[PDB]
Amino acid sequence: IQNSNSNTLTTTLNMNTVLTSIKNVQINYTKNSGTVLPGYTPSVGFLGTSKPSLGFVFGSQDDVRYEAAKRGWLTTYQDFNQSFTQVSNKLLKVTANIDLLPDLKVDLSMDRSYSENTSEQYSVDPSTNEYKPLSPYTYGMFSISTVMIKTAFSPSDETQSAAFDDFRSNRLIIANRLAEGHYGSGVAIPRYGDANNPIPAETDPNYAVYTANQGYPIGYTKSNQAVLLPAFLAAYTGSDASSSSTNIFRSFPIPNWSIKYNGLMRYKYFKDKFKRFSLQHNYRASYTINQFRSNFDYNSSPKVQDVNTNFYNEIIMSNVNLVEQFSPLIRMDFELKSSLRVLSEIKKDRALSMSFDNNLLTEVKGMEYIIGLGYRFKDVIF
Amino acid sequence: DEVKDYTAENEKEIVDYLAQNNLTAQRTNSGLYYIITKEGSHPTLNSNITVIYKGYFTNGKVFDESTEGVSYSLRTLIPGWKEGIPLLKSGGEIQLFVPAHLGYGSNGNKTVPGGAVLIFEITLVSVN
Amino acid sequence: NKYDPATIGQAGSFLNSNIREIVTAKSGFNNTNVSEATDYSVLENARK
Repeated sequence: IQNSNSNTLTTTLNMNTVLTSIKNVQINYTKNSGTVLPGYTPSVGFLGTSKPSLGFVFGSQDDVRYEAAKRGWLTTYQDFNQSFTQVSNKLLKVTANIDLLPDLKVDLSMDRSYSENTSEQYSVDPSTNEYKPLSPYTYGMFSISTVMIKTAFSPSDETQSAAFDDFRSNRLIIANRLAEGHYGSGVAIPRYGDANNPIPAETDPNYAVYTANQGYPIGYTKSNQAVLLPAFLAAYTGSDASSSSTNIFRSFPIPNWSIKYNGLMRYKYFKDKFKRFSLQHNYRASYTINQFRSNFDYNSSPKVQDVNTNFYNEIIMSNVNLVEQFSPLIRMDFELKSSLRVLSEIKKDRALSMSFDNNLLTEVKGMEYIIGLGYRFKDVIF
Repeated sequence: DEVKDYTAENEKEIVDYLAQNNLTAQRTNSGLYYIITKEGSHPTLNSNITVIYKGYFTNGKVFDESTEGVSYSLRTLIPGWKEGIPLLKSGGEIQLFVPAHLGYGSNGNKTVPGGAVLIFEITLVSVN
Repeated sequence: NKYDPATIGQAGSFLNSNIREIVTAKSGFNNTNVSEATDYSVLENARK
């Protein structure tokens, strides 16, 4: 038996009818869902059914597994290989409009996407008819609007990058914060260079790992995803790693702006050789996790450290992408009374992708300068 | 930050557990309590061990167990095991009273709340 | 079997820590008759 929802909510929320500059607040919220329950023994009637629950027939997504097993209409086979599956998708597209100045048009946009897939095997205990989930796991997608304009204009090339130096330095701060979260300040934080965790001999397999991060806490090296993901985000968003969040996901989308300024006509440009003059500026940045998954290594066993002595992470991901785009950074579109058209614009984009497979940061930088000249000589004699 | 201290309350809970149950346990410098029920005929940091351990909270509910032998590296485990397992040889059994800072920490994980005292009944069957 | 990556060179493994390095890949085997393209193969910048 299967299930699905297609929840949709569209609102215009006209702020009209200091803060009165806000004009429209358009909000779109889409929430899809779905459930697949295999091993369901009962049949259906001529006109339909309500046997598992009336809500499930109308896409409730409320749990029915345990009630269905209790009522004895799940399969009694103890080696059932079909998986109970649940999916959930969310999309938020808040859009705003501001009128700070009479001739200044500002558009704001907020985005947040979140996908979630759950899967598990199951069996029903022959006694007490209790539902037994087996090896449940999770994978999903995340995306959210962010702002990293603070590091957008710091020079970064093959020879120097201030933001990357911040990324290097933030690792120890984030590791210390995580260690204080794990070792709750009641004891001295164990470290790779202290007496209790000495650097081993040259023959030991962990000599190099211990030497590489001497002063880091035991479970939080420079290679731990939980350490360097918040370090990466804080470094490239221009945040302070001492207080920036160490969470993988973000709740509040940071708005991105679209600025249109058709206002220089009213200063002196009526008869100042200009017929029109417009300035435009668009900024758009997103933080994306293409695929995160639950970790079977993150369990209740006493084994808590991986081969690199890092603590196991509940949610693992291969990559995280930070994308920023000035489209355009500035667009000077103007015309002179001699009909000299100029359309000059600058574009800028950054495509930071940090890979946790190889712990390498791949940075794609772009620059585009466009100049469009339009002139019309009048009455030229051949 | 939300740093929480559990050393004192874990210590008092452990000593209360050793009070209600007629058990005497030796205490380490790190706050770990252990009891040697029997001794066999010592694992190091780089040593593979096989255990038949059983882990439960102070109220008796089991959070992790291995009725059959499971092999571990003894350097990837929680610090409480790293301090307790080297105390005996193959065939011996130990009763651990790992506090939170030697166990899963102030945050814990799923099925183990943060700042929880762990109790382990570990049998070391081999140090292969 | 004894090729388990988790137990590389612990007590009785068939692999040493040299197995992790491309240059010393051949020396990473404890067993004797090992060939560079039969028992194993190496890639230096393998793409996922």
